[PDB]
Amino acid sequence: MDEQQSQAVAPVYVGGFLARYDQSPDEAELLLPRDVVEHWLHAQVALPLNINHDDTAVVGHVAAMQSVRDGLFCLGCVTSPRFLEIVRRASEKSELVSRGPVSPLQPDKVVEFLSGSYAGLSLSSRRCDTPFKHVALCSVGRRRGTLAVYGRDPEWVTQRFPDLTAADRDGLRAQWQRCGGDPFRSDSYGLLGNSVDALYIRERLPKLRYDKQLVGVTERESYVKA
Amino acid sequence: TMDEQQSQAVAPVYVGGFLARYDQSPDEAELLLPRDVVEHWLHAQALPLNINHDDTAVVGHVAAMQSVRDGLFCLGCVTSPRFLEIVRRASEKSELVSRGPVSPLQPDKVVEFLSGSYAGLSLSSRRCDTTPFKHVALCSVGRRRGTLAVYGRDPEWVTQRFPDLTAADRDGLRAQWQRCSGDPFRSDSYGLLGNSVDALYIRERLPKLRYDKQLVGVTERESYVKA
Amino acid sequence: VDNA
Amino acid sequence: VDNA
Ligand SMILES: [Cl-]
Ligand SMILES: [Cl-]
Repeated sequence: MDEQQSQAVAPVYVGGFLARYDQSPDEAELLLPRDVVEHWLHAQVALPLNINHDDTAVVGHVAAMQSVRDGLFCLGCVTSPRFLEIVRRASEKSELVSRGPVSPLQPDKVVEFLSGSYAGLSLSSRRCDTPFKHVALCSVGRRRGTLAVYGRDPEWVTQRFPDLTAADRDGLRAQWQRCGGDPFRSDSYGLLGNSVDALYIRERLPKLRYDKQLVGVTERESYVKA
Repeated sequence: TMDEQQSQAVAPVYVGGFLARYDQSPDEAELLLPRDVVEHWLHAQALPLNINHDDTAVVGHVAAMQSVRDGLFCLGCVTSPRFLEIVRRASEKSELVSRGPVSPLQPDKVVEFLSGSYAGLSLSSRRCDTTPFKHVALCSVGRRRGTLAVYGRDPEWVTQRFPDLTAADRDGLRAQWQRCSGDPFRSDSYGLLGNSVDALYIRERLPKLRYDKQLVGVTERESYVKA
Repeated sequence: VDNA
Repeated sequence: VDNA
């Protein structure tokens, strides 16, 4: 069925915190307080969404950014057909993906592959020694609490985070509704190459679980594999 | 010459390591594989070499198997041109590979990519509840400890990475890989990419790899191992 | 068969 | 620039 294949390659939304205000980074260069964030937000057209900071691996854009009680939260959208097609194909060959999602979620290979491979978000911003450059999907972010949550519906993804308020969501909904050619310039070999790098990030899983617990996506049902 | 360097990169790659360590008690009974059994099976029963047990991902063959003081040791050879070409291409896009190898080793992108992605060996054999040994698989980490995979361009060099092996041990292996059809690989980059996310969720992957490294003493040697 |  |  080319019908199912078209559904799999449809856009995919991603949301999560780019930074958590109550978390002390293990590196000074990572400090990003609320005041700065809010100032920068007021100043600085949509930011590109890429794979692990590789500008030749842009897969979409950031649809909304919002500073909330607990940190800087963002919602992006993976729209690159080339990237989605590659993911579709790979998902067909993942045993993890084959086992499917939990409780009552319907399987979604593409979404699941993305959840597993790029479980984290990593912001690219000006050093503190257009402030926001881009957001990257990665195996794990350097800032804690940056768990990436994938889903087909923006509302649904935002609803995965218990910290967010209805007001919070309205601010986000306003943005991704306003904002609402393939920019990807890499390929499967590129992603494959990037994969071995992810395999050597120390304490990847422990950090992911920690992020899951911190942002409460643990107390919700989602496609997260960590 | 690019075509020259590219041909050198896609040349065969040898892999060696223990399929099982006799002094290690498996965390699962189904993994028990004592010396007596191994030696008996060896006397009875080339085995294909594949990626994580996927028979559509055969990349070479096992050139030698030998039971030694510490366990069952094997030496294989990645010969699939299709697989090697894919690896070559991916290696060009790995930051880990870009950082290169240690001390005085010359960089070898293909070998390094293989060392990082498939740092372990996993035997496929008949249950213990003729041909007892089915195949050997290159994987992110093996279920049996001490199954660290060591890649290199020369079979002698690879066997020389394991301090436990004796000259006699090597002669027995050398005899085999010296005595020993078309590209058998039937997968592609998308397949390997799909397999990669699975590897990301094996718990305690690195800790196990380091443990294997220490057990087999490849730590006290210099190699392309990334763990 | 058992795969490791 | 700092990348996380
Ligand atoms: Cl990544
Ligand atoms: Cl594997």
